[PDB]
Amino acid sequence: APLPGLIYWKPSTPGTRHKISIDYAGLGVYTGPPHPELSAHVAKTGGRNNTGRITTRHRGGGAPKVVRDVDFDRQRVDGLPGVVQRLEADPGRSGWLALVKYSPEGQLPFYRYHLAPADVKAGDVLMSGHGAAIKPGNVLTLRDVPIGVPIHNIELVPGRGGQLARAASTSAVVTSKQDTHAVVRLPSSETRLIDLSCRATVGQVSNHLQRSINHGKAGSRRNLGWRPSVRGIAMNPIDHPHGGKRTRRRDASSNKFIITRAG
RNA sequence: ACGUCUAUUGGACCCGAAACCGAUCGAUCUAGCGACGUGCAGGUCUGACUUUAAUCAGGACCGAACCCGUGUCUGUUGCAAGAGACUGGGAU
Ligand SMILES: [Mg+2]
Ligand SMILES: [Mg+2]
Ligand SMILES: [Mg+2]
Ligand SMILES: [Mg+2]
Repeated sequence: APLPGLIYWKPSTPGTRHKISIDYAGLGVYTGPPHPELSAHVAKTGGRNNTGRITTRHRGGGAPKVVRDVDFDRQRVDGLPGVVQRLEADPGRSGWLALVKYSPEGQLPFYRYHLAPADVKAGDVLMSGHGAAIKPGNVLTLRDVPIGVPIHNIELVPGRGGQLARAASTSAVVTSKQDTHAVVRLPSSETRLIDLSCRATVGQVSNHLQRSINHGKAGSRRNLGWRPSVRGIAMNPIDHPHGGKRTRRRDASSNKFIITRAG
């Protein structure tokens, strides 16, 4: 079944034989480097902490890391009409961002990066507040969003920004409205109670094609900063003992907010 | 008490381990990572863009610079405490 926005690489040689890549014609305005003041150039880490030893394994190498200042709260852009100039594709996240230009009355116009919902066309105007619309890309309080409409970029403690349901093609659903709790189904089929003063970016995150993508060769996934793994049974007993246990911290403070676990 | 001979504690007739415990120095060899910079002759095939036009992709192919070391032979206090010759593998 050919999806429209995927480049189906022809089997010319092994490696590009079973390779599927996302077309940048579906996202027509990705073209352009990251904005020169919304982005910096930070050194890559390689998986090593401040000591210098490896903490996370199988990481390192690849393209120069560029970091983008994505605004996950939209607190200081409340009540401001922001017209989306273009959509951008960052390699650091599964879902892609959306460049938004805000023109306030007393200040010169500026640009901000926010996560892109499914209904951004590089022409839409986004609005955030108590009185905002129900069209996708609006940030509303959990009280102002309906029951059963998909939402994303959810906060846990108000004023912190959006931390929940923000990967590619993911969304959360509000199913109940307890006065201070508001039971919400997180994308792992887990119900969590999120305070009503928290905010939800209404809509659904883009990059649904993320599941259908296929790096056909080791190099294309190695060039993303992923060094090769090694199986446990391929070693001597000193390195690994080769050749069903729940690991969440029990007696935590967040047991009170969850009704069912990740199903 | 002195002298001699044994005995015990001491390293205790002498020489000889593999060791164990601490805390110095070493990534100028080598393994990984990170920052900056540089290099890849000549051709061949396939796909795409634009064409009055001095553009891109493929862990593509043959092949020098370059990287590695498959087989055989030489060498074995050797030219070399791991080299040489000819075949080889990769070379956007
Ligand atoms: Mg005596
Ligand atoms: Mg040192
Ligand atoms: Mg050769
Ligand atoms: Mg050959």
